[PDB]
Amino acid sequence: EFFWDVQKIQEISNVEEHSVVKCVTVNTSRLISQLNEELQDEESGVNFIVTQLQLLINNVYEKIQKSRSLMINLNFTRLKFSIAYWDILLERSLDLINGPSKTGARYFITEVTPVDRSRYVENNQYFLAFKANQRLTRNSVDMDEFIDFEILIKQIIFDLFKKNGIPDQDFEAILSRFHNLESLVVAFN
Amino acid sequence: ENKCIAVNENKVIENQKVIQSLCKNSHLDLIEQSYFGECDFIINHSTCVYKIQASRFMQLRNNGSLHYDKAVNDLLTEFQRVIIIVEFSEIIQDVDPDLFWKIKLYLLNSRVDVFFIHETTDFFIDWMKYFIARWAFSYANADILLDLGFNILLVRKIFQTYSLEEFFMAIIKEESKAVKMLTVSQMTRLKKLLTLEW
Repeated sequence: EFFWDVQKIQEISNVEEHSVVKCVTVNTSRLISQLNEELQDEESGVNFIVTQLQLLINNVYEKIQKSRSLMINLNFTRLKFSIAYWDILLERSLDLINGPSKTGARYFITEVTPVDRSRYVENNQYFLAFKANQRLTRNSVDMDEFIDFEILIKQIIFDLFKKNGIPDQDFEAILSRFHNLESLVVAFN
Repeated sequence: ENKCIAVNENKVIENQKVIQSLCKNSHLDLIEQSYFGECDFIINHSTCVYKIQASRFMQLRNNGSLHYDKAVNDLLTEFQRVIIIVEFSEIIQDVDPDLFWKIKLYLLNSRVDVFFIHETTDFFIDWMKYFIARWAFSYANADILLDLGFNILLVRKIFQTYSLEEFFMAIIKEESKAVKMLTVSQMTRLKKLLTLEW
């Protein structure tokens, strides 16, 4: 029992440098109809969608195996319910799933719009500027100017001397043999 | 077995309703930290929750960046997993349907989880209960690492395994168990501390 209509899948390039984004256009008219007619009560409908989401996720990930990090966009033709409920049902489905599809890829649900998403990624000024921003953030050193390393190093030195029982007379000779905390800590360990 | 998470001091006043509901769970332990970041909560040593507003995402800052660019980027510098929760109104949903996929592509990153929620507080509470059940952990010179910008949950996990000397030894010898607790910036910060000469 499979109520999803999987249509064309396309790779949207240049979204994020360290991930491959594949967009899967899915038709939901069959599943939406079954929700209105077959499962009138709410309780049965929630399990219906969750069990169907597990079918869709496994079948979509399966088509990509035989086809970085894999980001799979489940692009639904119609979202009758709010996307807030879809983000909940997608997490519930992934929690229930055991196997390669849950671990191998990341999934997010969007609604089909006439706007070309491959153009926005390559053209929009703010999208391009932020992708360049977060490319430099992994190695950011912006916080260091607020930190006073000299005060911290002085505290680590005194604690280390206090724990090893070193008297004040030995401070000059020890600090002249070892020039930074890296050498000082390994010397007393 | 009592799990523990942190709340940012700058964000306590807003998340007071969330805190009241979360703390009715007897097992949950809640500590408050004056963390510099914009995240509302810290789940474990390298996971945070940052709640943002969809209608604000495209607000132009004076320097040309978008409203949440700097805040999100600063969270990625310090956390290995950043959870972004986007509150959206029915007004902005009906007016701009394109915004919802633009945000998911804008924030698209292997270290960023993006979930849309309605504006009501119950949605954020139920997502927090889910985050606590899945990611939260169970549980001295803590001031040296706190002054390095480390979060309280991170300094808790460190001293679960190491003393402050042993943690430096492990970092000096580049032991992956100590290394894989920090981000890149946190590692280079700890190296700068251990390499500055007197």
